[PDB]
Amino acid sequence: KSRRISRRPSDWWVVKSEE
Amino acid sequence: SRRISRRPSDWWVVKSEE
Amino acid sequence: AKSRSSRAGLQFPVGRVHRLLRKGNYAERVGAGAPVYLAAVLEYLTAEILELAGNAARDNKKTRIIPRHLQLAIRNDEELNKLLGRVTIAQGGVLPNIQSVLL
Amino acid sequence: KAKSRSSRAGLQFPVGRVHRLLRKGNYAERVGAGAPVYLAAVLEYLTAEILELAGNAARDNKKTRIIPRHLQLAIRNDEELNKLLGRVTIAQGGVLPNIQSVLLP
Amino acid sequence: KGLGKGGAKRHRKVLRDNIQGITKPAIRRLARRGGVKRISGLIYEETRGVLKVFLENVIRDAVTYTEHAKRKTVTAMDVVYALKRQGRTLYGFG
Amino acid sequence: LRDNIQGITKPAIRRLARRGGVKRISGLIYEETRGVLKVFLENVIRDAVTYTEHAKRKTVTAMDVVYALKRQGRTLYGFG
Amino acid sequence: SRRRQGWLKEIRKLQKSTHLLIRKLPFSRLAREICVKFTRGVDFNWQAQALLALQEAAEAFLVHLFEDAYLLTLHAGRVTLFPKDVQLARRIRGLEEGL
Amino acid sequence: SRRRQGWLKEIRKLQKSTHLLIRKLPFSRLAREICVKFTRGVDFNWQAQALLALQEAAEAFLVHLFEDAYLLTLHAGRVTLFPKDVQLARRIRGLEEGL
Amino acid sequence: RKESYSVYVYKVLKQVHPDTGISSKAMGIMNSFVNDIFERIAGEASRLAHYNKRSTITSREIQTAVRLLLPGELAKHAVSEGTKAVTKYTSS
Amino acid sequence: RKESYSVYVYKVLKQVHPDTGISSKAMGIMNSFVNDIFERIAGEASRLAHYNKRSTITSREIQTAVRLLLPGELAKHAVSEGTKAVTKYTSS
Amino acid sequence: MDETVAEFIKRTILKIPMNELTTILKAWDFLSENQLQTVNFRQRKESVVQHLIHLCEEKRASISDAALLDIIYMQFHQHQKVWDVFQMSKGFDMKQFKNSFKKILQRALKNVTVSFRETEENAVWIRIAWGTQYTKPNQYKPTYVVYYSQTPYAFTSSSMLRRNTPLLGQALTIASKHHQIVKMDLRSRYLDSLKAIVFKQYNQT
DNA sequence: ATCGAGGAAGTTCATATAAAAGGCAAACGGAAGCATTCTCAGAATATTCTTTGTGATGATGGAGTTTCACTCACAGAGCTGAACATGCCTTTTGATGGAGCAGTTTCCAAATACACTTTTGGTAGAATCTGCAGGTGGATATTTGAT
DNA sequence: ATCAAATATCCACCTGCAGATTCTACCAAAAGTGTATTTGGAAACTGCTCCATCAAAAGGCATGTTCAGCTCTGTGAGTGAAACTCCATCATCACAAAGAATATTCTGAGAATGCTTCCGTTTGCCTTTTATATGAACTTCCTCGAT
Repeated sequence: KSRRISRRPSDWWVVKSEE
Repeated sequence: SRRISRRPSDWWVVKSEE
Repeated sequence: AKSRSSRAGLQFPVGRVHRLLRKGNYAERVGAGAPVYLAAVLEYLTAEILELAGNAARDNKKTRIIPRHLQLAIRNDEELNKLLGRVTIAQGGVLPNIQSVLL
Repeated sequence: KAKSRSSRAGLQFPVGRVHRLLRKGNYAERVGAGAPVYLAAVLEYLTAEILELAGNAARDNKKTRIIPRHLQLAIRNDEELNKLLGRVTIAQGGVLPNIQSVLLP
Repeated sequence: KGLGKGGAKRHRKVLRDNIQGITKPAIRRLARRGGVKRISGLIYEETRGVLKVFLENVIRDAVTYTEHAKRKTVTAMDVVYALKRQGRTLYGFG
Repeated sequence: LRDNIQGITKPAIRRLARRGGVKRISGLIYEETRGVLKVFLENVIRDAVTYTEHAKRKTVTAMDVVYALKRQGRTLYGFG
Repeated sequence: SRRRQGWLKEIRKLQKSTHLLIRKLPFSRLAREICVKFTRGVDFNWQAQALLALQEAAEAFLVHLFEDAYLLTLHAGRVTLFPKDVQLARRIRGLEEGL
Repeated sequence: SRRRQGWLKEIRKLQKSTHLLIRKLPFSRLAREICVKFTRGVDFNWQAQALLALQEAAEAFLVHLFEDAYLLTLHAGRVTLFPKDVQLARRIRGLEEGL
Repeated sequence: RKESYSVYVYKVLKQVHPDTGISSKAMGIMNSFVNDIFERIAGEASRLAHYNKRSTITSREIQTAVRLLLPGELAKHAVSEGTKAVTKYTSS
Repeated sequence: RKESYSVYVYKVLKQVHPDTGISSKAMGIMNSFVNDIFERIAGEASRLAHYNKRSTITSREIQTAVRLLLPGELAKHAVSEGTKAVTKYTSS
Repeated sequence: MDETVAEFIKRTILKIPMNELTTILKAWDFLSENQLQTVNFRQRKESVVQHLIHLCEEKRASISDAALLDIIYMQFHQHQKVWDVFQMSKGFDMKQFKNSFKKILQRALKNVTVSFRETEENAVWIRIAWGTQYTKPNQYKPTYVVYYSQTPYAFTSSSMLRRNTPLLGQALTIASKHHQIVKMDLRSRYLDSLKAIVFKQYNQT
C-alpha cells in the first residue's frame, strides 16, 4: 500500500493566512 | 382547528416544574 | 366522473402525489390508502404556515404576502422552528432582535 | 476457471455481495456492470486506511490485539477521518487526552 | 412536563427519588473526563435537566420504531436507527 | 496585492454584523470575516462544480447550487 | 498532608480508561419511567443490549457537551463552570445537537 | 451635538429591511476566481440565478454567524467583538456548520 | 413544462383568507417548502418498508413517518387531521 | 443466517500487519462503519441518476459520489486507487 | 373520561381472534347493537378497532368497565394462563364477604382491583392488578382469582409479579370469614383438570 | 546532606476469557453460457442565454483626524466549593425458575399492478385586464435639543 | 424658557410593474372497468430471552466541617473605534451584437436483465487448540517528602 500525509488535527478553529 | 402558537420559544435555558 | 381529491374533502391533488410516489422508486408497490393520507399532511402544513403569514400580512399592513412575511411567520413559532431547522429563506431578513443590554 | 470476480479485480473485499446489495436496496432500476467493482475498491481503501493507523495504535501502546479504544485514537488523530466521521460516537470508546492550556503549572 | 399525573394516591409521588439515581459524584466523574477542572454547585441540578431532555429526543424516536412493527420489545437496532435519523450515528450494535 | 478579494469592501462587512446585533466591531474582524468567507466558498463551489462537471455541461445553473447546499446541510428555498 | 493533589491525579486517570460512569440500575429506572410517559399504560420491555446502547450515547454526548462547554469558561477568565456555561453552550450549538 | 446617535438608528434600519449587503460585481469576481482554482485551466460560465443563490446563502450564513458570535462577547463582560469571538464560534458548531 | 403546485396552494389560501394575495416569488418558496416536506416523508417512509422487509408503503407506514418528522404539538393534529382524510375516503 | 463482512475485513488486516489480532467487538465496529460509508455512497449516487434523467447507476456515478462523500486529501488517493481496480477488471 | 383507556381498549380487542369477536361484544354488554350494525366487521382489522374506539369516545369510557372486557376475555382463554388452587379453613353466598372485597392498601386507591361480574357455580371473577403507594397500577400483568361461595377452594391465576403471593392470601382470608390459607400441589394449565382433582376429593368425602 | 515512604515501573505467573485454527455441512449465492432486451452515447440542429464591450453616473467607499467611550491589570472583600474521614444503604452478581413475547410456518383473500379503455377536467401556458405597492409630495403633526 | 430643523404620520396622487382573469386547446394526466395476480394479515406454536426476587457483598455514596483558591466589584492608566468632512473611482444599468453553449430530435449497439447449471466460498458450530491480558503479587527500583 502507498502512503498519504495524515496530519494530527492541525488546529482549525483559528483561521489560517497563506503564511 | 387551532393550536397554541408560542411566540418567544425560549428553549435553551432548562426550566423546571416551577 | 369523480375526482379522487373530492372524495377526501381536501384540496391538494391525490393523483399527482400518487403519480410521483411510484416514479421515484420509494417502494416497488404503493398502497391505495397512502397518497390520500399524505395529501392531508402536505396540506395541513401549508395551511398552517399561511395562516400565520396571513395574520402577519394585516399586522404589517400589506395585503399581499411578500417573502418577508414567510420569514417572520416561521421563526416566530416554537414548533415550526424545529421543522425548518437547517433551512434559510431567500430575500429573508431576520427577526427584529437587538436585550437593552447592548442598548 | 478464474471466475471469482474479486480475484479478477485484484481486490479483497467481495464483488458479488456488493452487486446483490445494489438491487435489493432499490437504488436504481438497472445496475451497471463496471459499478460494483469500483465500490469494492473505495471500501477497501477506506478499510486499509483506518487499520493502518489502528495498527500503529496497538504497537505504540504495547498490545497486540486491536481493542475498540484503539480505533478512537486512530480516527480522531487523523485530520480527514474527523471530518468524514463527524457524526459518529464510537461505543466502548473514550476521548482524546486533551491537556488544556491553563492547566500548565 | 408532568403528565400521567403524580397525585393519584397522595402528594409527593417521588417516592424514593426516581430521578436522583444519577448520583452526585457521577455527574462529577462525567465532567472530569471533559476537562472540567472544578464544578460549581448548581451543575448537579443542571445536568439532570439536560439528561432528561436528551431521553425525550431519543425514546420518542425509539419507541416509535418499536410500536410500528407490532411488538412490546425495544431492540438494539431500534435505538441505533433512532439515533441515525437524529444525527448521532452509533457504531456499536448495528 | 491589488484586488480580487478586497471586493468584500470595508463597510460592507460592517453592515453585515449590524444585522446580527453587533454594536461595535473591533479592528481585525474586517480581516477575519474575509477569512471565513473564503473557506465558505471552497466548501460550496467544490460541491457545486462537481454536479456540473458530472452531467457533462459547462454551465453552473441555479439547480447546481441548491443541490450542493442540500447535501452540505443548508437547504435553500429560493430557486429549486 | 492537607492537599497533596486533588484533581490532576483524577482527570488523567479517567481520560485514560474507557469505563461507564453512570451506574446501570439507576440509569435503567430513569429510562423506564420516561418510557412510560410516552405510549401510555403499557410499560415496555427492554433488551439488555439497548440499555448499553443509550449509555454509550448519553455518556458520549455529555462528555462532548462539558468539554465544549468548558471552552466558554476559559473565554471569560473563570476556571469553574456555571449554568451560564451550559445554557450558552446549547444555544450556540444550534438546535440539532442537543435540545 | 458631538454625536447624535450612530449605531442604534442604523441597526434597526437594517433589520427592518431585506437588502443584499455585498455589491454584486465584486461578489462575482470573488466567485469566478475560486472556481478557476479548481477544474484546472478551463474556466466556466455562471447563470445569473446562481450568483443570486450564493448571495442568499453567504449573506445568510455570515449574518447568522455574527449573531451567534456576538453572544460570546456578552459572556466575557465585553461589548466589542474580537477574533477570539469568531474563532470560538466556528468551534462549538462542530465541523458541519462552518469550517 | 415543469409542473408546480401554484394553482393548488393558491386555492388553499382562499379557504383561510378571502382577500389575501401572494407575490410571484412567494409562490416559489411554497414550492420548495412542500417538496422538501414531501421528499423527506416518502424518502423516510421508504426506510421502514426496507427495515421490516415488506414492499408496500401503505397508509400505515406514512403515519409512523409523520410522528418522526414533526415536533411535539404539531404531531397530534397532523395525524388526527390525517386520519380524517382516510375515514371519509373508505366510507364513500 | 445474517451475513457480515467479517471474514473479508480480517484478510485486509493480515495484508497490512502480519500479526495484529482483532477483538470481537472491534469487528462489530468495522461492520457498522463499512455499512455507513456504503449507505452514504450508494444512497447519494441514487440521487444523481434521479436528477440527471437516467436510470442506471454506472461506474461513473460512483466516482462523483466518491468526490463528494469524502474530504480533500483522502479523495484524490481513493479515486486513483479506484479506477485502477476497474481497468484491470476490464482488460482481464 | 381518561386518556389511557384509549390505548388499553385498542390493545385489549386485538388479542381476540376474529372468530368470537361478535360473541364477546354481545356478551360484554357495553355498546348498543345498532352501532354493531354500523361497524362492518368484514373489512381490515386496522379500520375495525378505530371505529370501535370512535364509538367508545362518544361514551363514558371508564377504566373500571373497560377492565371488565379483559375479564370475560380470560373466561374464554382458560388454556393459556397457569392456575393455582388455594383453600381456606377455620370458620352461603358470602354476602358479608362481598360487602368489603377491597380491604387492602387504602393509601393507594379507593379500589385497585374493582370487578363486578358474577358467574354461576358460585364463581366470582375479580381482576387483580397491582401498584404501590406512589405509583399508578399496572394494567397489563393482572392476577385472576376464582373463588366459590360453597367450597373454600380458590382458583388463582399465576402471578407474573412476584413478592405478592402471601398478601394475596391475606387479602382474601381476612376479607372472608376465615383464618387459614395454604398452598397445595395443584399448579396446572387447565380448569377441567382442576375438576377431577378438586371437585372429586371435596364433594365426595 | 540525610533518609523515610510511597509511587512507579518492571517482572513473573497462573489463568480464564477470549480468540484462532479446523472442519464441513450445506444452505446459499456468485458464475458461465446463452437468449433476448433496451437505455444511452454520437451526431445534426434550432436557439436560449451569457459573456464582452460602452458610457453615463453618482451613490458610495478610502483616506484622514478625533474625541470619547471602551478593554485590561491590580488589589482587596467576601463566599464557596474541593479534600476528608466514616457509617451505611444501595448496586452489583448470580442464579433463579417462569414466561411473556419474538420468530417461524402455513394458508388465501382482499387489496394491487397491467392495460386499454373513454373521458375530461384539468393544469400549463398564452394575451388581456386590473390595482396594489413604492415613491413623491401634501409637507401638518410631534418630540428631539439649543437660547 | 421657544425657535428650531428633524423624526414621524397621514392624506392624496400616480404610475407601472406586477398579479389577476379569461380562455384557450389539448396535451397530458387521470378516472374507470376488468383481468389476473400476490403481498401480507391472521392464526398457531417453538423456545429464546428478560422481568422480578433473594443476598451476600462491598463498593460506593451521603453528611458535615473546614479552608485556600477562587469570583465579584471598583479604579484608573492607556487606548482603539465610531463619527464626519470631502471626493474620486469603481459598481451599475442599458444595450446589442456575437456566440459558445444548451436542449431536442433521432438512430443502433454494446450493455443489463433473465433463466439455467454446477461449483466454491462463506457461513454457523463446535471444537479443539492456543494465547494475551489482567489482575495479583512482587521486589527492586526510585521520586518525593519529612528531619
